[PDB]
Amino acid sequence: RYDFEDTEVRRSNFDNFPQALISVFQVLTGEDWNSVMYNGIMAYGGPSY
Amino acid sequence: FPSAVTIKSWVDKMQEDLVTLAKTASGVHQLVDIYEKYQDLYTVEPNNARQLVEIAARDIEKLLSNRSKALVRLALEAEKVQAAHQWREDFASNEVVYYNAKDDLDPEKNDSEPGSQRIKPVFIDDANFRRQVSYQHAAVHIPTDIYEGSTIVLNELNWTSALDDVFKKNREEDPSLLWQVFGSATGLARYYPASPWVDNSRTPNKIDLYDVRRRPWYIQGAASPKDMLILVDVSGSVSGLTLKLIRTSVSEMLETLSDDDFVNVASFNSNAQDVSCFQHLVQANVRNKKVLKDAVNNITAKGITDYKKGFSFAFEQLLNYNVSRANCNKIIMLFTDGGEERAQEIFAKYNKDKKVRVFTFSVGQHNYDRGPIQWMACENKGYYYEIPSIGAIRINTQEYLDVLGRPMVLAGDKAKQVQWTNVYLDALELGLVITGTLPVFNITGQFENKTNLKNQLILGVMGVDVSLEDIKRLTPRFTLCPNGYYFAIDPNGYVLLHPNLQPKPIGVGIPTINLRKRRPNVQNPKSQEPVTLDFLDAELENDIKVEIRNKMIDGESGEKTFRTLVKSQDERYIDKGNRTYTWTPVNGTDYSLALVLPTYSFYYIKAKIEETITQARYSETLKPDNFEESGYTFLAPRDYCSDLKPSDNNTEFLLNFNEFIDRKTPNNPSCNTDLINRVLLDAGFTNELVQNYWSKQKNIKGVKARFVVTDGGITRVYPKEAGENWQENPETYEDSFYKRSLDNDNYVFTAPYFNKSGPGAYESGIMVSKAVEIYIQGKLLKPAVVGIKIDVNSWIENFTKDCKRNSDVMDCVILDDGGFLLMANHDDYTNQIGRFFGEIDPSLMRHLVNISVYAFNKSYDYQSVCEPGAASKQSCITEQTQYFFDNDSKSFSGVLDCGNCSRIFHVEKLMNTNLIFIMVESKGTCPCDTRLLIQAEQTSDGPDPCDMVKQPRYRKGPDVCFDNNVLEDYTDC
Ligand SMILES: *[C@@H]1O[C@H](CO)[C@@H](O[C@@H]2O[C@H](CO)[C@@H](O)[C@H](O[C@@H]3O[C@H](CO)[C@@H](O)[C@H](O)[C@H]3NC(C)=O)[C@H]2NC(C)=O)[C@H](O)[C@H]1NC(C)=O
Ligand SMILES: *[C@@H]1O[C@H](CO)[C@@H](O[C@@H]2O[C@H](CO)[C@@H](O[C@@H]3O[C@H](CO)[C@@H](O)[C@H](O)[C@@H]3O)[C@H](O)[C@H]2NC(C)=O)[C@H](O)[C@H]1NC(C)=O
Ligand SMILES: *[C@@H]1O[C@H](CO)[C@@H](O[C@@H]2O[C@H](CO)[C@@H](O[C@@H]3O[C@H](CO)[C@@H](O)[C@H](O)[C@@H]3O)[C@H](O)[C@H]2NC(C)=O)[C@H](O)[C@H]1NC(C)=O
Ligand SMILES: *[C@@H]1O[C@H](CO)[C@@H](O[C@@H]2O[C@H](CO)[C@@H](O)[C@H](O)[C@H]2NC(C)=O)[C@H](O)[C@H]1NC(C)=O
Ligand SMILES: *[C@@H]1O[C@H](CO)[C@@H](O[C@@H]2O[C@H](CO)[C@@H](O)[C@H](O)[C@H]2NC(C)=O)[C@H](O)[C@H]1NC(C)=O
Ligand SMILES: *[C@@H]1O[C@H](CO)[C@@H](O)[C@H](O)[C@H]1NC(C)=O
Ligand SMILES: *[C@@H]1O[C@H](CO)[C@@H](O)[C@H](O)[C@H]1NC(C)=O
Ligand SMILES: *[C@@H]1O[C@H](CO)[C@@H](O)[C@H](O)[C@H]1NC(C)=O
Ligand SMILES: [Ca+2]
Ligand SMILES: [Ca+2]
Repeated sequence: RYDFEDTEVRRSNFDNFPQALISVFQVLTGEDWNSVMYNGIMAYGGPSY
Repeated sequence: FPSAVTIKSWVDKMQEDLVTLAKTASGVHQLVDIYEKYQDLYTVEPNNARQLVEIAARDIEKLLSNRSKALVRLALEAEKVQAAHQWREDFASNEVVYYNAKDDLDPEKNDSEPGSQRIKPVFIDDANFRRQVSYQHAAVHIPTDIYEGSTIVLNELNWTSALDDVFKKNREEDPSLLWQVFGSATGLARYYPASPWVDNSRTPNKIDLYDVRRRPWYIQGAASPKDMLILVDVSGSVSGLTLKLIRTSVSEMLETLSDDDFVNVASFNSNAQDVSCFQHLVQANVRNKKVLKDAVNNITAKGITDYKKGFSFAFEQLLNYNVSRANCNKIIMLFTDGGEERAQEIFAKYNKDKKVRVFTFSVGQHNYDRGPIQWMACENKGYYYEIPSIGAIRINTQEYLDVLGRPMVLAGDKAKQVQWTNVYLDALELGLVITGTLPVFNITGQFENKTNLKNQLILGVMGVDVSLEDIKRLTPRFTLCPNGYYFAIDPNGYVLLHPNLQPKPIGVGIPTINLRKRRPNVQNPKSQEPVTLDFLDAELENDIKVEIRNKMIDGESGEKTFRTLVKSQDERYIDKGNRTYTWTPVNGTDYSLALVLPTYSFYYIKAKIEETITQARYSETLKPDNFEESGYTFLAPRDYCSDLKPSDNNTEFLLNFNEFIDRKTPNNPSCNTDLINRVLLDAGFTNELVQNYWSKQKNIKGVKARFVVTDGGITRVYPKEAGENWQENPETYEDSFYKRSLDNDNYVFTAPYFNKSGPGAYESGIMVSKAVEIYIQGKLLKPAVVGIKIDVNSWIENFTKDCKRNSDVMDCVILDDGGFLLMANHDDYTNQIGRFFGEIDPSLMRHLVNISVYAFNKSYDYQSVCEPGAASKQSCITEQTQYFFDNDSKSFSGVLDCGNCSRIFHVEKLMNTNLIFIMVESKGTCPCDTRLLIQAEQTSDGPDPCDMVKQPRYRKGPDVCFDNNVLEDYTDC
């Protein structure tokens, strides 16, 4: 779903298992977790209901 | 309401009044009399329009063969020269010295990049180039994203440096030659003579993004024409950054396509639909491509991915053979991200022998598997290209011509044929031009056939411009009248040479730019399209002209005479002109050349004056201090001698013209005798009128100004106060009224313009003109056009004395053909004079067309400018209406009804003139509108393309197509 029509690269996604594992570990250390969340929110339209 | 005989008798006393005022004050019969009184200052020679065409067809043959010889030698040198190049990589040790265009020429800069050394050249200013230029060496254009100093680029500037000696040998032999350029495979271009490029990279804030490979001239000689078919993956996975990239590649891929190339665009996601309205391969001209580039954009991606229905739909598209087709290289290119299926079965049958070529493009940053796509490309003798980025689009969607050029470079000498391009605006601002191209091949170790690994690509392409102003000097129109002209034509229907053709690019659609999304300082691309106006779009279309147009696309000779209607110079009138056409082929090329004449122009006047005193006496007639007894004289900016130049400030020009005859006798050993001489004879003919006739009747009452626009450029407005208001072009072969006066056998009235700026109404007045018409030995000639600006106030008084100056019962008006309003009874209408009558009472005008009193034809002007619409100027299409009498009948009675009211209008046409008189009941008695029928260049976006291409215009493709050599490498992807 991180398929936005921009040229900005989002290295922390959940495209496959290894990548998803890394992203979870990342949200766990709390390093840049808010940035990861923003992508997820934008993947569902934006800040709406 | 007065009876039909009362309007009949009252028109006949005010068309007898205008014509007597114009026959007497202008001097039609007097100027006829003095052309015939002399008989011996001139002779009457014929325009043999079989002969003239044949003569012209051969100067364009020899011009374009002379260009060709130069092209061949340059190519030979390039091939020979690079076969003896050593591929060095020590360039800081041995500098490559060259002059680089688009660099600061300031001496104090001294950048001095490694490997290279620049030149400061000296830059004389020039004519035939309207820019400063150096004839001692060739400039070099490197594109911007290409680094210079790369071993790949540094090694071109080494071997290509031997062209400056052959460049020089072409211009020494022929002074007139224009740009000479070698466009490199490497993307480096060298041209002679050297001049600074028009966009420097960073010294202004506009930056050029010009690539030689991208250029149309480079492309036509790179490779053979081609029927492509863009196949796009629109499955759900593509949506995202990748989908965004595809829409910009396909638009980019198209830029590459040409008129000779056919192309359609399909799209698949578990079914293959076709992106637009077309369904077959269409000509990929400016318009068709505009439709496809507008449907590629709206695509949405969803669903699965079936590489089997996408290539079935593609092959079927490739096999139509009912439609018009290129029939040359057949190739299909698919834009997609990753493929899990190779679709081995579809390729076995559809292309068992590999007739088709497949190119697969993987786009965006993604993890989908690329092995199957690469395999498809390898199997089909195509190529593979990745595109991750926007800056990667521009060199990969042009790069497929390295593959398509391969079976041309295996054809040998047979492939070295000069081809000439469609007219287009020059990169350097020269003007409209065509380029003849030849491809250079990479031959290294031919003697022994040693390598061939990279010997299947072209080194590059070589071109040489012909400017269209050079071809117009081989087609002289002065002997022929303003009506006569020469038209040149492709085997594609496009017009190489035409009066109508213009420098502005041909426009498509209604221009819409969004001001809310242009950040102020980034500099988008300007334009690159060729100026492809068609013969059936430069002139009003008939059915008896599509016969003429098809008959001279397939290289035949002939003549034709028929009655057709000429559109006027200004876009307001249509006049039925009995023309004769005559065409023949230019035997060296695929152009065929024609010539229009109007019967009566079959004879011209040559000046046969040679006496010392007679050429002397006629020459002080055009002296600006001597306009107190002659009339404000004008003079047309012909190229009389090579030395005195057309200046556009006419008092400037007439002094430099008339200085020239005093300071030197008109014999002038580098200057054509007949053109200047005819002018001198003419000025002694528009003198004896202005001396012995007009200066006798110094003030006629209703007459404002009196002119003789004549052939020899010399227009003479009679008082100098009046000559300030003379707002015409002083070139007599560009005046609109001059040309409408020659078609008609009756006095012609020209309506003044509505609104605008400058004094053009009460101050100058409505003008009447009439061509002079003499017979010498029973041979018809029309040498000149006399005239009168009328006084609009006086005319009103005669008109007033059942219509009152202020009448509420009924109003009456006089309208010239075309429906413009000249004289009005009310005084709320005569303020808006020279206005189209369907804008001041649109209800009556609408009815008049219905009665058959008026006829019209809407046309398309593909070269015009307009303001944008929100969705400084772009090019656009305008639709243009002109109105003209189609019914010869003199009177038209009737009544029009709007609903709940009747109005009884009576229409009478004045005999011997284009004017029409109509009497009708006052508009206020029936409150009616319908809608305002307006006649103007009206922005529009037609004709719709999807309906033209179901029955396209006839066309003839290139005879030689190079593709599918059996010994092609077909092993590199
Ligand atoms: C409006 O109507 C008037 C009157 O018909 C018209 O008139 C000028 O009218 C006078 C009245 O007799 C004419 O004499 C005059 O014409 C000249 O003189 C004689 C008359 O037979 C002839 O040589 C010619 O008709 C003509 N030649 C001359 C005098 O050089 C006539 N012309 C002018 C302009 O004075 C107006 O022209 C009418 N309004 C217009 C101009 O439409
Ligand atoms: C590409 O660049 C190279 C490097 O500048 C050019 O090679 C150079 O060519 C000139 C003339 O062909 C050589 O001059 C000759 O030098 C020898 C002595 O070395 C002398 O005996 C000759 O009489 C003459 O002066 C020059 O030396 C040579 N440089 C090297 C390193 O070999 C080459 O000409 C360029 N190619 C083109 C197509 O211009
Ligand atoms: C015309 O074709 C010839 C070959 O038919 C091309 O010449 C080849 O150019 C390549 C460029 O990559 C040269 O390869 C290079 O070799 C050097 C060693 O000097 C090495 O350091 C590089 O890594 C690279 O491998 C190759 O020498 C040369 N081949 C021959 C036979 O000379 C030539 O490039 C083509 N013309 C143009 C204008 O491109
Ligand atoms: C164009 O070339 C053709 C030949 O391809 C010329 O036609 C010849 O005309 C001459 C007389 O002018 C005849 O004697 C020949 O018989 C014609 N050719 C043939 C094969 O019959 C034509 O004259 C050339 N036209 C121009 C304008 O150059
Ligand atoms: C241009 O106008 C002329 C009107 O004089 C059109 O010619 C007539 O066309 C109608 C059909 O529209 C025919 O029935 C008549 O026989 C035609 N008359 C003549 C004298 O030609 C002509 O069709 C118009 N051209 C276009 C493209 O609309
Ligand atoms: C063609 O070349 C010849 C020889 O240089 C020259 O005499 C002739 O004028 C040239 N013609 C044109 C049209 O340039
Ligand atoms: C067109 O040709 C006819 C027949 O030759 C001729 O009578 C007519 O005058 C010509 N048209 C014009 C406008 O002169
Ligand atoms: C003339 O007007 C009538 C009634 O409005 C209409 O039916 C007819 O089509 C018109 N004639 C032409 C030539 O359009
Ligand atoms: Ca942290
Ligand atoms: Ca897919």
